[PDB]
Amino acid sequence: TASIAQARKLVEQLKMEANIDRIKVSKAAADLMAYCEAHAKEDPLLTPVPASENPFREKKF
Amino acid sequence: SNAVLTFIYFVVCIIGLCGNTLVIYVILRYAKMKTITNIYILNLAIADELFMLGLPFLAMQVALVHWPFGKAICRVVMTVDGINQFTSIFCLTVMSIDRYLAVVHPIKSAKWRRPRTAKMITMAVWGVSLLVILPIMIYAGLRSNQWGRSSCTINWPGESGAWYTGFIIYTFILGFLVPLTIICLCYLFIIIKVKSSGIRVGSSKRKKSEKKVTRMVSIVVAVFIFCWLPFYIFNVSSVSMAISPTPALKGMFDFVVVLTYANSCANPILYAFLSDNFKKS
Amino acid sequence: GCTLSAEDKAAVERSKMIDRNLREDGEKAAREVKLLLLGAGESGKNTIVKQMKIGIVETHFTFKDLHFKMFDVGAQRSERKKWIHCFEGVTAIIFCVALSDYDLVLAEDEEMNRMHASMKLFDSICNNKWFTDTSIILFLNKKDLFEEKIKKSPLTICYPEYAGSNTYEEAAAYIQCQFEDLNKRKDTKEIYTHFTCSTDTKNVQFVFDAVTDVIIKNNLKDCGLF
Amino acid sequence: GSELDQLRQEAEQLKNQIRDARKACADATLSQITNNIDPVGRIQMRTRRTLRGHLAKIYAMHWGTDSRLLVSASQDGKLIIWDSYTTNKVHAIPLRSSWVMTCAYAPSGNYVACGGLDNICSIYNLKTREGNVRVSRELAGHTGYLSCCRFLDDNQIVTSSGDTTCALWDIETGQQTTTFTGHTGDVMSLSLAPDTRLFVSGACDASAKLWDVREGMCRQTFTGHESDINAICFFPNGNAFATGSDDATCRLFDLRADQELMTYSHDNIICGITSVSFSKSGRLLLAGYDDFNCNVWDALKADRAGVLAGHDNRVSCLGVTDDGMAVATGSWDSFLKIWN
Amino acid sequence: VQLVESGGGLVQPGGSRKLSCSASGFAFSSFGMHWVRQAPEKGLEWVAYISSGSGTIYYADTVKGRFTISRDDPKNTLFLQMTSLRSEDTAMYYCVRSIYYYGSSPFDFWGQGTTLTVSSSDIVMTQATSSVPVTPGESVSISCRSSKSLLHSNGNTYLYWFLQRPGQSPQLLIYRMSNLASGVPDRFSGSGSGTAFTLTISRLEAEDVGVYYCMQHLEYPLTFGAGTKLEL
Ligand SMILES: N#Cc1cccc(-c2ccc3ncc(-c4cc(F)cc(F)c4)c(N4CCC(N)CC4)c3c2)c1O
Repeated sequence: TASIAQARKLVEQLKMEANIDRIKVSKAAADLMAYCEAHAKEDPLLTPVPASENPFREKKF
Repeated sequence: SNAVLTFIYFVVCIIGLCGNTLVIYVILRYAKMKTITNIYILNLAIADELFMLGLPFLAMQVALVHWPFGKAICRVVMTVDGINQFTSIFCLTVMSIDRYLAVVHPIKSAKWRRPRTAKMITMAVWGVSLLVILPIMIYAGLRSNQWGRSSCTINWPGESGAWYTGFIIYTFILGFLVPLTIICLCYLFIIIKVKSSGIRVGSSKRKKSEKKVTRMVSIVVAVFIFCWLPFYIFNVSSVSMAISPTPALKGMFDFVVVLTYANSCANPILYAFLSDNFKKS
Repeated sequence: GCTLSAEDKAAVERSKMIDRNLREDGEKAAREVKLLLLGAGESGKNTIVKQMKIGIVETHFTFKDLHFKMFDVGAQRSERKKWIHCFEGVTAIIFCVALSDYDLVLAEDEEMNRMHASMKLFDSICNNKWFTDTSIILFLNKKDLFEEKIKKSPLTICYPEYAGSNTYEEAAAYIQCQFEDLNKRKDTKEIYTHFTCSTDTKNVQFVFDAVTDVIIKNNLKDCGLF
Repeated sequence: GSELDQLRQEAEQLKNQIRDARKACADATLSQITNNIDPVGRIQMRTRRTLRGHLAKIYAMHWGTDSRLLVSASQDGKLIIWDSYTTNKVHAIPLRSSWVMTCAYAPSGNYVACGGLDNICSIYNLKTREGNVRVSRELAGHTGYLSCCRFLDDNQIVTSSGDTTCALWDIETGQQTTTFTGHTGDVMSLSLAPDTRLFVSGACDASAKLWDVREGMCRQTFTGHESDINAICFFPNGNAFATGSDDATCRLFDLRADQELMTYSHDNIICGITSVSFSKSGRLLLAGYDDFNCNVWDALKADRAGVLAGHDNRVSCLGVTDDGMAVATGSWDSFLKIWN
Repeated sequence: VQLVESGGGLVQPGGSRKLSCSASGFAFSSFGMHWVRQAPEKGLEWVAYISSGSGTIYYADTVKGRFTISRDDPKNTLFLQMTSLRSEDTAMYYCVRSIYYYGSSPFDFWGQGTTLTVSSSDIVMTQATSSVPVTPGESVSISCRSSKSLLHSNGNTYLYWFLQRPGQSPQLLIYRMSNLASGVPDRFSGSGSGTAFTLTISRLEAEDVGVYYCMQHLEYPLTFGAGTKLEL
C-alpha cells in the first residue's frame, strides 16, 4: 500500500499527455525541407567558399 | 668470387637501406616521440642508414681498384664512415646504460633521466664521436701501390712502424673493449634484479619471465661479438707477424669488411622488431 | 612570423609560458602510483586510517619515497559500466575481501551467500575489455575469526565437493586456489595474495613490494627485453 | 494487489490510447517525399588546425559565442581555453577534482562551468581585477555523478546527473529552484532550445523526455531505441531533435507530430555513437563513433555524404560554431582538430 | 589593487639611485610592467618595459644604455637603476600595469606614482588643439593624428585614449579605439578610420575636466601625444 501513490501519479501523468494537439507527418516533413532549402544559400559547409573570406585557411608555416 | 663479393655488397646495401628506411618512416609517421626508447632507436637507425650509402663508393675500391674520385671524395667517405661507426657504437652503449638505469634503479635514477636529458646525451655522443674521429684519422690520403692503380688507404705518417700500432690499439680500446664491459655489467645486473624481484614476492610465472630475458641478452651479445670480433683480431695478428699479400688475403679481408658492416643491417631487425613495436608494425 | 604586431608577440610569449608550465606539471604526475580499491562493503575497506595512515574518496600518503593515491569508489551507487573506463590506466587494482565469514550464509536478500556474490564480483571486475594487463593484489581477512569459527562449526562442508574439514591451512589454501583460478587470462595478468595481520607495518610492505614488482615488469615490457 | 493490478490495467489502456492515437497521423514517410530533391555532393573536408597540449584523454569541449574561443576538459585535471585562429592558449585552469566529464562556456563569455564524478558543479570567473581565474561558487545537492551542464543565462544553469534527475539552479544563491524526475535510468545528456524555454534529455532507458523549464513538468516522451542514449541535440528550427545511441543507430524525432522520422544506420558499422551535432543550415548531420572515425550524414536522405578520419583513438566530443564556418573534433588521443 | 613607488627625492648630475615599486592586491608575476616619463608642465613619454617572466626588455633610444630595469617576483618589487643623470631627467615617474592576451585591456591601472627632481622610423607626436574653453551641458570632440596607418590586415587599430586629472594619476579611458574600459561611464565614446581619430563626450559635467592624451601601440617605440587641456 506504499506504491499506490506512485501508480496514481503515473496514471495521472499518462492521462494528461493524451490531451495535446497533433499534426500530419507530411506537413512537418515539408516544412522541414522548406527550412533546409531556404537556409541552404549561406551555409559554409554546404557550399565551399574561396580563400578570401576563410579565416581557417592553412598557411605556409 | 670478386663479382660475388660485389653482389654481396650490393644486396646487403639494399637490405640495410630498405630496413632502416622502413623503421625511420614508421617511427616518424606513427610514434612521434612516444618514449625515450623510440628516440634512441631513431638515433641508431639514422646512423645505420648512412652506412649503406658509403659502401657503393667502397665497391670501386673492391673492383676496378683504381680511384678516379680524387682526394676530396675519399677523405669525405672515410670521415663519414668513421663518424657513423663511432656514433653507432656509442648509441648502443647509451641504450644499454638507459635500460640498466630504467630497470635496476627505478625509484631514484629513473626520475632524473626521463624528461629531456636524452637530447643532451645525443648531442654529447655526436660531439665526442667527432672529437675522437677527426683529429687522428683525417691524416689519410691517397697512397701509391705496387699494382699501379690509385687506391683509398690511410696515409702513413712519420715513424709509422709505431704510429700504426698505437692507432690500432687506441681504436681497439675505444671501439671494442670499453662497450663490452658496460653491456655485460648492465645486462647481468638486469638479470640479477629480475631474479631478486621474482624471489622477493611469490610469483608463479617468475620462471617463465627469467627465461626470455637471458635468451635476448645472449642473442644481442652473440651477434655483436660475431659481427665485430674478426676485424680487430685480424689487424692485431697481421701487425704481429708479417704476411705477404695474396689474393686469398684480399678476399678474406673483403669478407671481414662485409661481416663488420653486417652489424648495421642486423641492428634494426633485432632491436625494433622484437620489442613492443611488433603490434605497432 | 615577422608580420605579427606588438600585441601578438606578447600573446605568443604567454602561450609558450603556459605550455612550459603544463609540461612541467604533467611530468611530475607520471611518477605517481594510482591504486583503485574495491570491496564487498564492510569487508575491511574502512580500515585505512589505522593500517596505512598515521562522491569519490581519495587519500594521499607516502612510503619509502613513493607517492600513493588510493581511490575509494564504493560509495558511488551508480551504474559501473558508464564510468569504469575512467580508470583504464591504473596500477594494481586492490580487491579487499572478507571470506572468513563464509559459513554465516547471509545476503540481505534471504537467498544468496557472501562467498558466491564475492566471486561474481571478482570475475566481473577481472575480465573486462579494459583492466587487461592490470595486476590484482588480494587482502583476505584477519584470520582469528576464521580460526575461532571453523573449530566450533564444521560448516565448511556446505561448499559442494570438499574433502578435508576443520583445518585452517587446508581451507585457506583451498579458498586462495578458488580465487586465483578464476581469471580467464592466466598469461598476461598476475595476482598477488596476502593475509592481513594486526601488525600495522606488515600491511604496507606487501603493497610496496607488489607495486615495485609491477613497475619493474612494465619497464621490462616497455624497453623491449620482454 | 487488486488495486495495483487495476492501476496497471488502466496504465496499459492509456498506453494503448496513446499508441492508436499516434498511428492515425502516420500517413506518409519522409524519404518518399524527399526523393524529389537532388542529393548533396560528396562532402570532403580537410584538417586546418591541430591543437596540442593535453596529456590525457579529452572528454568534452564547447564553442564560444564569438566562435573563436573554445574550452576543453581533460582527465589530467586541466581546463584549457584556446584561440582557434592562432592556436594560442589564453587560460589554463587547474581543478580540485581530476575526474571530469563535461564542461560549458557562458554565452556572454564571463564564466566557465565544469564537473563530474564528484557530484559537484563548479563555476569559474574569468574577468577579475586580480589577474587570475578563481572559482565563484560550488553547487552541491546531487547524489549521482554529473553528466551534462548548460548555461541558460548568466545566473542560471541546468544540469543532468547519474541519480536519474535533472535540476535547475540559481547561481547567486546556490539552491535548486526546480527538479525534474521521471527517468528510470541514468541521464547522460541534454540540449537547450534556442529560446531557452524547453530542453530535452536522453536517459539509459532508451527514452528521451521533453521538459519545460518554467513550470517544471514533463510534456512528451519519445521511444524507438533499444539501448543507452549517449548524445542529443536540437535542430536549428527548434521543432526537431536527433538522438544517438549505443545500438549503432541515429534517429530523428519531431515535436509537433509524435512520430518517428528517420534512421541513420549502415550494415558496415556496428559501433556506438558518442556525440551528435547539426549544421548551420540543418542539411548535414555529424556524428562521432568509437570506431576511431567520424561520419557526415545527409539529414534528408540518410546517406553518407562523406567521412572524417584523422584520429587513432575514440572520438569523444563534437562541436559546430554559431556561424557555421568550421567544426571541431576531440578524441581520446589527446588531440583537438579543426576541420573545414 | 594598489601600486606605491619608492626611492624619490632630489639628485645631482653626478648621482645615482634605485627606484622601488611595491605591488599588492593582484598577481604580480603575470603582468607586464612599464615606466612613463612625465616632465613638469609637459607631456608624457615612454621609458622602459619588462615582459612577464623577464623574457623581454626594451628601452628608449633617449636613455638606451643608461638605465637598467629588473624584476623581483617572490618579493613583489620592481627596480630601475640609473647611472648618469642629465638636466633633462626631471619628471614625474610612474609605474604602469599591462597584460596581453586575446581581448585583454593593457595599461588599465596606472599606479599612484612618485616624484623625483634632478638639479639642473618613430611615429610623430602631434595634435591640433592645445586648449578649449568649455561649459558643461554639451559635447566635446578631440582629435589626434599620426604619420602612418595603425591598421593591420587582421583588423586591429592600436589607439589608446586616457585622461589625467589634476592632483592624481592618469587613468585609462578607451583601448583599441573601439572599447570602453571597465568602470568608465558610457558618456564617452571613440571612433576613427585609418589616420583620422576622434573622441566624443555626449554629456559634460564638472568631473570631466583635465588633459587628454592619445597613444599608439603599433610599434614598441611607444610615442604619446600632445595634451588637449579643457578649462572650466
Ligand atoms: N674507424 C676505423 C678503423 C680502424 C682500423 C683500421 C681502419 C682502416 C685502415 C685502412 C683501410 N684501408 C682501406 C680500407 C677500404 C676502403 C675501401 F673503399 C674499400 C675497402 F674494401 C677497404 C679501409 N676500410 C674502410 C673503413 C672501414 N669500413 C674498414 C675498411 C681501411 C680501414 C679503420 O678505418
